[PDB]
Amino acid sequence: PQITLWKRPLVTIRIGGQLKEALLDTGADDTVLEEMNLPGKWKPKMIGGIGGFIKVRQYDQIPIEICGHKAIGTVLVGPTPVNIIGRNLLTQIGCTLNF
Amino acid sequence: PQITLWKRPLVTIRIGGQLKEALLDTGADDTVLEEMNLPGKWKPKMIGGIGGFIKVRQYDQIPIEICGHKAIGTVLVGPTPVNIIGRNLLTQIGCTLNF
Ligand SMILES: CCC(CC)CN(C[C@@H](O)[C@H](Cc1ccccc1)NC(=O)O[C@H]1CO[C@H]2OCC[C@H]21)S(=O)(=O)c1ccc2c(c1)OCO2
Repeated sequence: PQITLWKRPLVTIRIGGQLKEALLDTGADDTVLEEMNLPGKWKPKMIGGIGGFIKVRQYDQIPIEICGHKAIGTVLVGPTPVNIIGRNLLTQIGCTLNF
Repeated sequence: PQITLWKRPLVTIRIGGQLKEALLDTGADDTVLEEMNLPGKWKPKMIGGIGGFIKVRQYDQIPIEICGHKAIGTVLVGPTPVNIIGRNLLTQIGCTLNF
């Protein structure tokens, strides 16, 4: 699709078998989801945002369907204010900015 | 132009007589610039992200040129680690997400 920006670019995603809403976030290097269970191994990690640093769980090579497009990549889980799809997966689905 | 997301979508902006590098950020409702002593009236605000909130100064109807395109609107000034162009100005320069 082409998505304009007068509203938040929210889309439905499918991960670990479950549907969620997430924000397409070009300012995010990484994809960060709110607290949830995912299967398999994870690593403790820390990431920083506008307000400071948080602790997250890093899950690698996780399949995620984003607005109908498949990605498989790193998903961080932790206390983000909202679910965000970052550039690591935006690149996978062929997302670009255009003006 | 079309901007891929392999790297941070940083572009040159001009504001208050200074040139800066800023993220084209679809995850940002508002535009948030690193501390700078702009003239004029302002109002206090708090904005939240990963890590928590920061205190910013809200300035209205500030002209800003983004990658050669003119815009004018609200800019928040405060201790952000990166200059952030949010949707309030992305819409004004005709920016969309495409995949
Ligand atoms: C609520 C949705 C986002 C937070 C999730 C909002 N952020 C914009 C993001 O794009 C920031 C923009 C940002 C970018 C770098 C540093 C600080 C902020 N990115 C961000 O936090 O990314 C993190 C995930 O990947 C990592 O790579 C970048 C930092 C990490 S924000 O910077 O906190 C932000 C910006 C404008 C706003 C706002 C909050 O509230 C109202 O207006």
